[PDB]
Amino acid sequence: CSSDSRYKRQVSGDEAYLEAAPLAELHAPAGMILPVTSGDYAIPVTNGSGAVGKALDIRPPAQPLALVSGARTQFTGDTASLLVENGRGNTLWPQVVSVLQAKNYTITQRDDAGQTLTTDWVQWNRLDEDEQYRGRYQISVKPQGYQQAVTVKLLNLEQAGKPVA
Amino acid sequence: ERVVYRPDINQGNYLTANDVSKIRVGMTQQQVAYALGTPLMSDPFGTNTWFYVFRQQPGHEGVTQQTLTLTFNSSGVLTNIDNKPAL
Amino acid sequence: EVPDNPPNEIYATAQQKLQDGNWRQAITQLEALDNRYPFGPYSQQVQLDLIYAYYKNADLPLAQAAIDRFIRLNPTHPNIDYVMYMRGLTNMALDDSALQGFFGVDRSDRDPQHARAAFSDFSKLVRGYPNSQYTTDATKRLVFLKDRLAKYEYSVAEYYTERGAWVAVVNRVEGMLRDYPDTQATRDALPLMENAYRQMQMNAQAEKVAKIIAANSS
Amino acid sequence: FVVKDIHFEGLQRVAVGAALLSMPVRTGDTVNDEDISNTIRALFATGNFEDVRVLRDGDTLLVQVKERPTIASITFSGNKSVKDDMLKQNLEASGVRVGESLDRTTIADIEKGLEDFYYSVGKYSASVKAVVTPLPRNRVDLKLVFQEGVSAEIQQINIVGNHAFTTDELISHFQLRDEVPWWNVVGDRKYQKQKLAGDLETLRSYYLDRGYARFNIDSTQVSLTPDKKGIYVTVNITEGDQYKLSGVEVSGNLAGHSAEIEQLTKIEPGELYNGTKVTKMEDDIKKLLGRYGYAYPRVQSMPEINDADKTVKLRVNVDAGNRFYVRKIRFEGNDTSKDAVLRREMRQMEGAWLGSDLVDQGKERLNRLGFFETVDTDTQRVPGSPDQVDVVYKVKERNTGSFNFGIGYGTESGVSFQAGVQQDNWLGTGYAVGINGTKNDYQTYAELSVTNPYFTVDGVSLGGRLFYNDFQADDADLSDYTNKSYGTDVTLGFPINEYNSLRAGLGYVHNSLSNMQPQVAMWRYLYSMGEHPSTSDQDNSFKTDDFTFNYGWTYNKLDRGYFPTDGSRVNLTGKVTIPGSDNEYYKVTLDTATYVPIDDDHKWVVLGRTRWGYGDGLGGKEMPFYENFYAGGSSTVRGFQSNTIGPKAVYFPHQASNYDPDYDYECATQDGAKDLCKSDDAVGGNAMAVASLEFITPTPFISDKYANSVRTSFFWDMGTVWDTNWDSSQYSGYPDYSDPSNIRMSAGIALQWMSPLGPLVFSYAQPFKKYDGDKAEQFQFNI
Amino acid sequence: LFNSEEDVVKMSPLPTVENQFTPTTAWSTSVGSGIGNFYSNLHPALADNVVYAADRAGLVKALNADDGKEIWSVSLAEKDGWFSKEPALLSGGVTVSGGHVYIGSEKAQVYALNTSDGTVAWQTKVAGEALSRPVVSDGLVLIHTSNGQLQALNEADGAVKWTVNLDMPSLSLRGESAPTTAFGAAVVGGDNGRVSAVLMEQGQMIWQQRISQATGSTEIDRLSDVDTTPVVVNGVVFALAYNGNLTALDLRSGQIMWKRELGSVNDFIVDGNRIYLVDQNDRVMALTIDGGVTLWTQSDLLHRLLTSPVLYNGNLVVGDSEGYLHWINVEDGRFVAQQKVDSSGFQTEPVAADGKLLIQAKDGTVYSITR
Repeated sequence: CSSDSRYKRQVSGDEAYLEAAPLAELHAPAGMILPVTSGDYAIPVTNGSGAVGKALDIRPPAQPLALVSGARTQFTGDTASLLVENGRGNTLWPQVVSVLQAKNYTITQRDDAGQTLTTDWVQWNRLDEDEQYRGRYQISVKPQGYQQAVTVKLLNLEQAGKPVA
Repeated sequence: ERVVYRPDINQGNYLTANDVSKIRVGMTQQQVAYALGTPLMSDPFGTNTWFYVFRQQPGHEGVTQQTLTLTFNSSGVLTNIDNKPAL
Repeated sequence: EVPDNPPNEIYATAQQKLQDGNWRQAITQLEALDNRYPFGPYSQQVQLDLIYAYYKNADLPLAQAAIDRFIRLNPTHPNIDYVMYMRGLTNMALDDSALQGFFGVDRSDRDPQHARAAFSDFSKLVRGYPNSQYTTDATKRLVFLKDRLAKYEYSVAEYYTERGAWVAVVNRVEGMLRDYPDTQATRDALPLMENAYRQMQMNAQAEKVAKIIAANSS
Repeated sequence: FVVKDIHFEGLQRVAVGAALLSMPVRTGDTVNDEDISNTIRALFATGNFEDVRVLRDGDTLLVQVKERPTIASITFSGNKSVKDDMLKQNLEASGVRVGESLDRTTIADIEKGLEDFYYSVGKYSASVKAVVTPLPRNRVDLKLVFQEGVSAEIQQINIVGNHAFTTDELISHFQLRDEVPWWNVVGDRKYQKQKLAGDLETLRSYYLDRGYARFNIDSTQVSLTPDKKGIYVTVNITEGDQYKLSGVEVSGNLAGHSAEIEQLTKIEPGELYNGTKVTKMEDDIKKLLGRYGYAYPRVQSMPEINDADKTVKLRVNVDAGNRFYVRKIRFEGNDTSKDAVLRREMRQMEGAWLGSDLVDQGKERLNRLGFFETVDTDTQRVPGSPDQVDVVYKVKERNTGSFNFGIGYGTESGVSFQAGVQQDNWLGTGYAVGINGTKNDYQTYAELSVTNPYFTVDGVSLGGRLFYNDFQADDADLSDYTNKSYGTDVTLGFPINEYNSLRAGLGYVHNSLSNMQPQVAMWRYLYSMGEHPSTSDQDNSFKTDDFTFNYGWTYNKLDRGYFPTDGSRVNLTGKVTIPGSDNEYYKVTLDTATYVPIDDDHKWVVLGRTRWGYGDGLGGKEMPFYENFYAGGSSTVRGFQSNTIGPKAVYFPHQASNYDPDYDYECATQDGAKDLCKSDDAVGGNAMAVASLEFITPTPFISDKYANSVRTSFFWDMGTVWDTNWDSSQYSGYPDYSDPSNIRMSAGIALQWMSPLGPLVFSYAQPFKKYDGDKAEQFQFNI
Repeated sequence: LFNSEEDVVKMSPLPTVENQFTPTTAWSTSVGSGIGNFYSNLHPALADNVVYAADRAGLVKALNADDGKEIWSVSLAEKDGWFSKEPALLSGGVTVSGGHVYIGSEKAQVYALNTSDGTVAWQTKVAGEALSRPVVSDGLVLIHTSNGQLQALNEADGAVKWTVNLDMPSLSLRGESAPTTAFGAAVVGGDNGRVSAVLMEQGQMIWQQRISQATGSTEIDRLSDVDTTPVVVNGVVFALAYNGNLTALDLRSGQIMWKRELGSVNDFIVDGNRIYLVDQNDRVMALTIDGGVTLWTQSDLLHRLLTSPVLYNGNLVVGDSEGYLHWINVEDGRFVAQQKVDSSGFQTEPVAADGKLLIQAKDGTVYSITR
């Protein structure tokens, strides 16, 4: 709303929790054993994971829309889940072909023998984030019978030309 | 300094002479606890000693005091009733 | 005020308001969306969007509520790491956010109510999600927060030190120790305890502390 | 058959798989004709399917389901003062809300519930109607009509079984209202069984405290009169008879304080039994023991009633418990301010015996603090020990500080403005701040004022005030009374008692006057000063540097530190000059703030406010005319204009000011208005005696939630300012302000609004008692 | 403000005013309030040209039914107590038997006055005030109180013979549950929806039968003014449930012969095989006694605040709280005469007895009506 330039992917205020120094653990002398483990400070120590502070996205996590009826909407890993319960095991494949060209996607390879395809990078973005992107996807329709699973696999996230790893 | 008014400072956490007579060395922490419960202080890393000290300042006229501690051994058995008074 | 459109369209409209950055408007659509289509497949996402937008719009009580719902609506879910993180983040910010920091005026002397809540939140995150994408940051938060918590309690001990409540001083220092043996405030609290012991004619006990200080004399 | 597959029609709110699971006949599961029926009703049992038509193509099932969801909205119309949500809560209680299915066959039940709601409300003549509007897919808008016909009314309480008291006198003590005179509107005649319940107990206590140990209530039947409104009441009681308290048989763990308990139970044998006295005494003992450390002192009286003579031996069982529960304390809601500020206000301390009085005392102090809105706590016993209770002082913090200013006339004149803002516990640091000023083309003024109420532990209220009044009456620079006034004012507040505090410090005043006005008050002062100013000229200057001693004392046993309702404060403050000044004089004043709640719940409160003062010389000297007493416009006085109350300056036959715009600013001057032209310039007096009669009233429009920060008040205000050195023989053609009989008077209403910048009091007053030279204004607006 | 906020339902008014038998009043010797707006069972009685009239707060009148001449007057206002002249505040209707006039008060008192002058033959306190007019017969004063008690007193002094707990509802659901007699048994409804027969001779329950629903969880018509006083006809009892549901049952078994459990009928009389009644909606209807079969109905006075129906001079008579009197053709079924005798308003029972028609308004109280 009203802010001093930006604030789409960051935390408010400073990064005090990163800025602050490590703690000077106490080393009591022999025989002086105090019950200093009586608190609730169950803090595990490791290098996991992600970025920190502003570098750490506080983005509302991904989950796609019900683009198709009955879609199992949920992005996980690199895949946007959109599984569909129809009536025959060859309905999503032609639906996908229609959708691909409804979206005007450029296709690298077409598995017409099966029901899958490899696409190139298509540019997309949203001003609710401080960056712009491109996505390369592997589409896989999985004829389970009346239901066909729909795998929308982000083969590569490219930040408006910068292949994100 | 040369001041008459002073908010009194109190405290608590102490045993009366009656409470002292209620117990004796050899009694366990629980035997004591059965009517004297617990102090609001022990020995952070030593033993089972209980600290029942009374303090209270009377408007710039020094401070009153009865420091009583009860040293119990590792089995919770009272070994020493240190009924220290003021100073 | 929100027109009824397809839930995908309403959602997209909310995204457009998020594009604007007008969190208030985005939220308006998101809420309307779950109020028009509460059964939408991505109503969970709407709640995530709301958690985000509420944070962005300083509506931390509502971010908190959205999280509570997410938890109850999705006891197990791939995006909980976020939700848990945000719970802590929300509560953290809820605890400390006054503009007084601008003027160099500290808040560690305010009771870390939501900060303690956040402590728990983040500790759940880092334990339950040992290496999630939010865990490093959360871990750091747990460390610093502990120090803040200590500063508060330390300040409390200082109050009693000033007051002359030597018993309280010792117990407050001891409380810090029992919680954790590590903050600088803990190192500083340590001699406050000793002082109190001398003030209580517990010199021997004071000496015990002095020995600890000697071991920690660096 | 065996279902081949299922044509999942009629879903929307229900998922394909959810329907599959709901069905007895899921794909691959054998299908009997009875199972088709079972499936039909199983799908109906989901509560989301308006219709279910399970069929099949040979053996391939298909089900022509019609969905009955989804409640998209709910509309409330005609509900009047009833909160739609309340109505919705009952709707929700029946499982109906936005996102739920709409089972239309339950509408009648819903409607019943809504009419039952009205029934419980004290209404009943009301009827409701659900209206269903369809939305895309299946969705509905549940519009609800609330035909509120008319509420019930209390008509007449009939008490039978009584023998000694008037039915009506008992009614006069009841919450219920079976008659409300226009000349005695003490409520509305509306029936509530909750009021009844209270009244039954009121009744019980009515007799209880009159000796009726055997008083009881048999039963009651409220009259339901044919018209949904005639509320009459049948009360069946047993008076019992006035038994006399013949003694008390207190025992149990009396903690060795049985003597104090005996004192608490000093009753009279043959005294009419008084169960509220008993109640009181039980609690008195609890409090007694609370003082003695006993957080949990069970007390249980037992009226050993003797029906053979109608007396009673109040046995009392007591279990005092432990003495030392005070472990540690906490505070809550202190997130806007340093916790130590609150800690220092607790008399109760940690590692201690319970001093329940100290707890309350600390809360009183916190109540008087003024940086909080509400005071509360939480004596939470720590599990596992009778020596461990933690007390969390959960309070509601208050926004403090306040910016305000006056302005105009400017734009086409020399740019000007006023400054002035309080922080009052600046950012929770504990510092009281009130800094102000004003830059004008007449004068420029600065003032600093900051106090550290607890510079050290004891309450060293380190208060410093600085000021700089570049006042020149700048219509040129001088000639119209230049008077720069600047200096120092630093004092210390002292801890004297729980309610007592002193003030002491020093003042520094350096004034620089030049070409002062031809007037009696001014000149008279200067003649007291040994100066010899001209009655016809403004060619006199005057520089002075005074050193003074400031002091005072306050009493403070009054509720909230920002809007109290019960107690009183006294504010003694005065000064006396010291050697080194250019004039030996004094000025001593005192303010009083008394609150006497009219209503026992403090809804209405008597406010007494007065101000007193007097200043004069210490021997051949005199308090300066610019230090006089002034009243009107603001401060405490309203109805009359700003500082227009008090003695008025009399000008002398002026001829040369060293600047006098051709006819303008006449001060008894050359250009018109010649001779001793007395002015309307309320120069002020050397004596003060004012009073204010204000009465707190409640606002029936603002939700209590924050109406309790708002204060309206009725008032009758009056007072006087006068000059005891007003030599009426020299003022022979003028008023006589040596006489205290100069009391001005106004009356009306005060309107305190607690804005983001604190309480802003606006008011209306009718300045009735007006004197010559007074100015007035019925509508005044203050901070 | 609030006058416009209240959604008050309008009543049907009064179609076809008649005067086929041009109605009038024999006399309007009112006496004064009376009932006022205080809902009460107090209602007039009439016999041997003695108008047994009384106001609620005080006076007891004997008026001469040749004109409305005060034969005598006394008052049940108790000269002292907790205030001054502790007003009569009568709770039950006027019952007359032998040389006594019987009235129950709101002070739980039962008075018996000398019909020739008004002398308190006796007065005795009972267990609470009455919702019903006392039924005096066979040495007993049969009483139904607001606190659900059945009491029998000695009609000669008031000695309590017994007190029995009856069909008590959630609160004081207004309605007259007066015990009627038949073959030694007392028959009475109940304000909670049951009905019973109780040995009149000793207060010994014969049988009790639940008929319908009452207020509390099944909250009914708090507006409705029914009639839990049964009309025993031969071996079948015809009565309304507290909620106005009509039922016929075996006098000696409680078995339901038939019922119209379907709406809160307010008032009713059983004219052989024509049960005349005033519906919940104050609609006039005649029903058979072999099942409530509609013979005829009239909604002209729908929602008008009608009294009970009585028969007089061959017409169906009913008045209202508006002050209007109506005469309906006993068969089908419409106006024959109509007379607004006042505006004071009637609620008490019309007394088509002693060859007369005595009615009592709120303040205009006593009127003798004719045509």
